Amino acid sequence: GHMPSPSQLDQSVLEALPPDLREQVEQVCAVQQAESHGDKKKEPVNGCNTGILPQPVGTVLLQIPEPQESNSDAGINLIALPAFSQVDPEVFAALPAELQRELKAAYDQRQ
Amino acid sequence: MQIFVKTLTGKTITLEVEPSDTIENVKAKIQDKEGIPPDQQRLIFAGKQLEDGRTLSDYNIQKESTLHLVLRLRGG
Repeated sequence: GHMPSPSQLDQSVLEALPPDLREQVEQVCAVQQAESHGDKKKEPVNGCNTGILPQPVGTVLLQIPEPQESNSDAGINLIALPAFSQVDPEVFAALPAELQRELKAAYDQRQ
Repeated sequence: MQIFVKTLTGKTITLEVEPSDTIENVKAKIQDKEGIPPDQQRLIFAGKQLEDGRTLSDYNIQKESTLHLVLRLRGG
């Protein structure tokens, strides 16, 4: 109970090579091959991975627009006051409308 | 005596006081525990904000009693 490999199902199968092969022959990988040497390697992943660095499109079939904001560190220009990330809902229900309105000011002042 | 000061973040910061403790000095003890300047804290009890010049006794706050602490909700 077996079957032979295909030889015609698509152009890569007709050519009996993926385009990835001829591209790897044209350029083996990124410049990182010059580094992470260690006399031997189990896999090339501790190196240039015999390729180029992946992106999310190679993992999920979608697209993403260019970024329009930055997050170089999460603890600069922060709220630095009790706001939406940490104000407790039972305490907020107990807490008078006077500060509920002033606290909506503090939420608007977020970054 | 001690009182409980529930912060906006749901954390009870218990502190030791007298009924005659002024709100300014209570805010100063909050600064000692939470690190918020007293000029930049707001304090509520039973659905009203307090003022600095008053005391726990002015509000009939006694021992083992609960307050709210909020930052002033002003940048400085």
